[PDB]
Amino acid sequence: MFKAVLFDLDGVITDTAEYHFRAWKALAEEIGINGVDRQFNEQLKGVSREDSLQKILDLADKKVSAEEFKELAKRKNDNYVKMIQDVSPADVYPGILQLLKDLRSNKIKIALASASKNGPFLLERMNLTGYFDAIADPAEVAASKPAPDIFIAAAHAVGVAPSESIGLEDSQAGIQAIKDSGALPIGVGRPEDLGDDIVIVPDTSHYTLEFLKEVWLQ
Ligand SMILES: O=P(O)(O)O[C@@H]1O[C@H](CO)[C@@H](O)[C@H](O)[C@H]1O
Ligand code: BEF
Ligand SMILES: [Mg+2]
Ligand code: NA
Ligand code: NA
Repeated sequence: MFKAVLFDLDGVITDTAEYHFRAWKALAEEIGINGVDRQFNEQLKGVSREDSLQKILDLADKKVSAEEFKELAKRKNDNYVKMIQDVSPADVYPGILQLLKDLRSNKIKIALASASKNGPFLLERMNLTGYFDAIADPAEVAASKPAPDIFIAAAHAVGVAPSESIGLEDSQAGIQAIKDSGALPIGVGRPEDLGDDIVIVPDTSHYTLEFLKEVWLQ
């Protein structure tokens, strides 16, 4: 049986992928880049703050100074952090709280494997911190998603091999990171976005311990 579940945060635990999208789009448009639409944003889900800004600048083949790059990333983060102040337990996605409870009852470790430096704050907003055995700090890894490092780190932090773990993700970059870690990915979203080569569920209510078992048994 699997011994850990490695949770992405944004778009898996709660709807904060939507807020990242809205904040990046606002930022892009301030600098005259209009290509950050929902389709493009699939390339930003699960990607670090700095890598995200760089992808936006590349979309338009735009160079900015190092000083401006720093200011832009800070501006978007400040906006995003204001947006999320009112996140509460009511914003936890369906099925997620009950999954955490069921995992703990079955002695399955729970680790966060988010690309976001805002992860700990969000878990606190949602009263979820006590469910997590570890949080892999995305600032500690040498390589961010789609590199597997964050998922490997999350597994190691709870004393479990990646190959005995399930990873839950909503993003192209994160699915690739899970694959390359050795963990088993179960995506949430559209196969049109995430691929037809892993198990994908349409919404998080499908993330039950019963289903994770159904999938692991195969
Ligand atoms: O700015 P943060 O909260 O540190 O982090 C990151 O930026 C990306 C922007 O695309 C999001 O998609 C990530 O999921 C979120 O971790
Ligand atoms: F979207 Be995850 F929190 F990197
Ligand atoms: Mg995500
Ligand atoms: Na449930
Ligand atoms: Na139950």
